[PDB]
Amino acid sequence: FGGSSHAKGIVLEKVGVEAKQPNSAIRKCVRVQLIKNGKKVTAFVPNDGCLNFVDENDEVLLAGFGRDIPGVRFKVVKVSGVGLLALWKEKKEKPR
Amino acid sequence: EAARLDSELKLVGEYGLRNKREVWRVLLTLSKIRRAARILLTLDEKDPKRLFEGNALIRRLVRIGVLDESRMKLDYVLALKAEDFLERRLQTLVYKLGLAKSIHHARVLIRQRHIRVGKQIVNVPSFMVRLDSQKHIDFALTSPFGGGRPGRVRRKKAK
Amino acid sequence: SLDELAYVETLFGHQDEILDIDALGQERCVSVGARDRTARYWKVPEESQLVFRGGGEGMDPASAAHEGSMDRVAMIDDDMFVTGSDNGDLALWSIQRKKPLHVIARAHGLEPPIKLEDYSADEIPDPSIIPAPQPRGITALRTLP
Amino acid sequence: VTLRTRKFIRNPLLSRKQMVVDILHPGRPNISKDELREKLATMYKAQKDQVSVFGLRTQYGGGKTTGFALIYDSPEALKKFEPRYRLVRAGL
Amino acid sequence: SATLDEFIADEVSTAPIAEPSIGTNIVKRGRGLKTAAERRMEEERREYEETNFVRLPKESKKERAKRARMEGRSGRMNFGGEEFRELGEGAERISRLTKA
Amino acid sequence: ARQAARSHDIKEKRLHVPLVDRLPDEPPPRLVVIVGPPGVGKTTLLKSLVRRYTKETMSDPVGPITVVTSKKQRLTFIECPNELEAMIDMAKVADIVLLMIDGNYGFEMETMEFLNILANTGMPGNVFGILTHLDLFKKPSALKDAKKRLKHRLWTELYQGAHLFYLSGVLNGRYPDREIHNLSRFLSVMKNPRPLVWRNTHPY
Amino acid sequence: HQKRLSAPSHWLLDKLSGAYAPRPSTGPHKLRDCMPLIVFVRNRLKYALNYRETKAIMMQRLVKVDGKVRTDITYPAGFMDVITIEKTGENFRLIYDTKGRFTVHRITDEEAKYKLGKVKRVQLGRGGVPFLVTHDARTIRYPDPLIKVNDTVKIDLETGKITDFIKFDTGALAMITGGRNMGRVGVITHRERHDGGFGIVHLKDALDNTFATRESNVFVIGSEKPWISLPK
Amino acid sequence: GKRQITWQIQKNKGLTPNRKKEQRNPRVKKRKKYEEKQKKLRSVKAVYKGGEGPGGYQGELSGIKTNLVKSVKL
RNA sequence: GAGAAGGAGCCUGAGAAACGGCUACUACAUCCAAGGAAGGGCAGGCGCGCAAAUUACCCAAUCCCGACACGGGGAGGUAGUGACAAUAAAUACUGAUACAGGGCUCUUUCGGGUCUUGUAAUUGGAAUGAGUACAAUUUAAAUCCCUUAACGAGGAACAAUUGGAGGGCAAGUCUGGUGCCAGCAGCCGCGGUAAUUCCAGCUCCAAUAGCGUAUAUU
Repeated sequence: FGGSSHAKGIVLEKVGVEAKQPNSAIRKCVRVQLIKNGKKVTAFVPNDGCLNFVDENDEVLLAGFGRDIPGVRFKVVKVSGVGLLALWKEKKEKPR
Repeated sequence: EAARLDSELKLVGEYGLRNKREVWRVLLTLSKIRRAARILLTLDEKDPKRLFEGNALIRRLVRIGVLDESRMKLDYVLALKAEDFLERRLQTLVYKLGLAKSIHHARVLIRQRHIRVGKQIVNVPSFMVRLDSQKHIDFALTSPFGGGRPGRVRRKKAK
Repeated sequence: SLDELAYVETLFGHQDEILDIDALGQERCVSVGARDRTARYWKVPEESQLVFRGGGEGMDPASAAHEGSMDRVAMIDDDMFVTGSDNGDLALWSIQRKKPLHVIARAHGLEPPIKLEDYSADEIPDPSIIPAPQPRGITALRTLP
Repeated sequence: VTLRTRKFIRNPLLSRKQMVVDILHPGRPNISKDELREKLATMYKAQKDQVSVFGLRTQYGGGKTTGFALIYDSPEALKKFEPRYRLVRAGL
Repeated sequence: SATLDEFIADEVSTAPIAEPSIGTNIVKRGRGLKTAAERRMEEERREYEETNFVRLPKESKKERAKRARMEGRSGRMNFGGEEFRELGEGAERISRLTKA
Repeated sequence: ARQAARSHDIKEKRLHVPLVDRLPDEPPPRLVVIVGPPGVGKTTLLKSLVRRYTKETMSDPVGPITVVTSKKQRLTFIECPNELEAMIDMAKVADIVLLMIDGNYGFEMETMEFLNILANTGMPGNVFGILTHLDLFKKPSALKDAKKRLKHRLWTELYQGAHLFYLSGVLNGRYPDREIHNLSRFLSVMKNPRPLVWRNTHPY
Repeated sequence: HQKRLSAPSHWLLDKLSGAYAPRPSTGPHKLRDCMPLIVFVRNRLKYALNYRETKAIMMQRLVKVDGKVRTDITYPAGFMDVITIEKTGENFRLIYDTKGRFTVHRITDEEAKYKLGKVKRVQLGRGGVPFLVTHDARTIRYPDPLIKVNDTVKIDLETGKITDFIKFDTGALAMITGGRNMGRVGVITHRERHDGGFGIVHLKDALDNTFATRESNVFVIGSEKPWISLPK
Repeated sequence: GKRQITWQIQKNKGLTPNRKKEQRNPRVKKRKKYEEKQKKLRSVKAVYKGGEGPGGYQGELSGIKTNLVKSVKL
């Protein structure tokens, strides 16, 4: 996207926590708002029990997607100033 | 490059090194040497630059004993390789000179500083050896193989 | 140092076991090892060496033998010395040159050829086969300073 | 425990005698330069109070230690010709 | 001319060169083996140290950065006991001296 | 090109959420939490700080001590006692937090506890650490190594590249003056409180 | 505060004396025609070790330069100044080598008592008095009348009177104290006037090498007559 | 009378997947994989392994199949 | 090369039109008892509310200035931080016994190939640096280094990671459909936390003191 590698955002209002199956990508989508423009785009989180870490209005950092809603583009690395893989290996807890 | 994989592994396994970092490093050395060999062939025969520089480099290699005292020409300077550089690598000399039963035991010995070359004890197993020095490798006096104190385990077992 | 009866220092550089050593009133050494055919002039308190390699070069030609081993040494003055190699080679040397000054072969000649009676257990002793004599070579050397 | 003093100079105009002093403790621990000044009072027939040693680098591998001993003709010559930090290291 | 200096040093000069002993020129637990030129530099350092028998500060940060910079910019590698130049303008000096 | 890439990365980090400010033109005295383990001289830091700021030795300083240090702003220094409960009080209060650490002992459990609770309820404006009672070290190598490791652990717990000052001895029974001075230097250069929704919705 | 690299090369200094070199005090000799006394004693002759060491040795009256005690540390000692040290009892003269670098001759009082000083200029002073200015910037009242420029004079150094003189002579051995061929011992064989400025001489060595040197930087030593003992 | 912290919070590993000796030293892991691969090589082709037995020859100690050709056809 | 808040004038000295001073004008701006009075530098931290290199020490050497051997020196050098790179290299070595009988490999696969391998077995050996460290040394004083006495490895420890592929499951949960299927996956099960000791620490692969991912791209 854009002109830089990562971009910032707020998460707007989660869809797909009404998702029926445990691990479907229509659970793992989330709705972010791109700050540099104000856009509404669609991003991933790599595991259900870490979507649980992304809560609404907590600073969220997104980046590309490289590899069942084919062609979502965005996934999220640092949450509120601490990395997602960090939180989900339970290294450091979440500061809001 | 599964051939790269298996070839590097066989290098380490035949000489029990530690990582492909160290193996690639010695390969880089070989690459610089064969670069020199290529250049000194690019100058044609009986040229003075060729004569003196090639005589020099061959003396360098035979001084560290990697290229044999038999064969002393730029052809074999090209023909050298990593197995030979590993042959003059140090820990191999402990194993082939019969102090450590295994290459790994030799590695441990070099760690706890029991062999020396000439005077000083050595800690780095990748200390390259020289042809002129390679037979002057033995245990130090401070090591229980060479003597000195019997060691801490003998100390505690006597305790 | 015998004065306090202690070890002070060692020196390495010899591919062979050193066979002989000579010295003088100064702080130097010379030390010959055999199969390398090599003398080493030790500069002691500075701990350096000077390497000297021999390379040995009306009779049967086969009996003439090159410098087989390197047995004896005699340091004569501060600058010259001599070596004796067991193929009968007697070689004056200088510190100032890489080369021997003067070597002579068969310094004690050849050995006596053995009998056919003990060389072969044959009722016919035939000199048609017989080994060439080896050069009767140096066992010991001495000089006065 | 053994000693040699190479390169000895009189220094008559500075009233001090300078030997490149090599001390060798094979297998012994380190040196105690004050005990060295005591010993060098005897070694060069002086008193400990007009000698002062500095330098004192032990070589690699233990044993030999190179030091620089200064023998003044008087302890007052040492006092007038000596560095401040060297004097308080001697203990004066 | 350095290659020429080594050739005339060992090959044609009927005067044997003094070699240092094996174990002395090992620098730091094996992490260094002393080459001839900087070994001579070490000898120069120690002989100056015994001239006025003064002590030195071990090489300060600026000369350290300088010589490390020359090394990082330099076409010479110290593999084992030996040094290894690359083969540009020193060899061209050999060529020019031979035409002379 | 690479200029443009780096600069848009710079603005990318220059972004955050758009929260509303709600700080009055005469803002209240912003609060410093002093917090540490028992037996740490929480009291001593308070004493030396108030002396550096007020020239007035307090032989037993307690309670909220309020001090001006620039024509704009001013602070209330307050320590925690050795209870988690008052720790959670001053935690939900705070805006800048000095955390004091014991040196040769290593970490204390209440220290890491309070670190956690401050982490959850909210990272406030600024947090700094003071590594103290350093003269309980014979060995310079030991002291420097301990400084290195506690810097690293405190960094990953707090954030990367934090602020950890050092306080060598206890001189007059007071502190080292130069160390506490440049401490005051870094803490008096001040920043606005960081917008936690609690401290921008309610009164306290 | 100049650098050891900015220090001139005819007075020697190794790589370990610190980055700076002391500047010489002003006096008879010129700045670049000077070896300071500390550079003599502790850097060339190594008799002392430190700045304060040299300082103290010169604060006590132990050394006399040209028969007179000198106390300032960086006094100009430029060329063939005699330096006595009575503790060792040895005197020193300051000459060049063939390489154009400073050299020091150990000597006793017998040759050390006099100086072969190069005449700079003769004049008629106040009261009409003839006086003489030599290379050491020494003036002499009432000299012998024959000595004009480019002559040297043997000087008593204790009364400081004239003891002899050597005339400027194409046929006399001389010494070079300047220029690109500085410090070359040979015989003046020719002289070219070049009236209009910067005249020269042609001077060959003892071993058939002739070269053109300026009469400014020339310096005679004797026809043969080695009046100062050159080291062998 | 203080309260220490443990190896855990000094090294906040937490929920890492657990590993072995063989992994933990990357010197050892290329020893064993070199051993087992060399054992794995001892399946397909034929290694030399010394001469006949020092006590002597003892037959083709593991069978002979007749009808099997192992010649590269040129 | 030009300047020491801005123009103008003056003052010492060997050397200044010092920017050292005085005077006026201008312009700020300090204390005040209201009458007065002195004065104008760099360095640092922020520069979004989110961030990353000492506020170290000495003139010990070299050098410089003075009534002057001593005094002072913003040169100089000493020390601290470091995955930005780069360098060397630990996190183990080795038997003996017992026991099990497959281990592995593949063009061509309901088919072939080759022979000692494994075991979470029981035990024996040595080896020790990292840490700890008496000192002595070093040094302006310290530190580092060199030495160096003494402690100092049995796994559950003196605890190596990051990355990907894949296998096995419930009295558990959910989405389909012409019964048993099939999927999604599943930290959740009945109980139970001082309870449970289980894939008992599963297998593969790569790089391992490091290594990933996005973006630009060559």
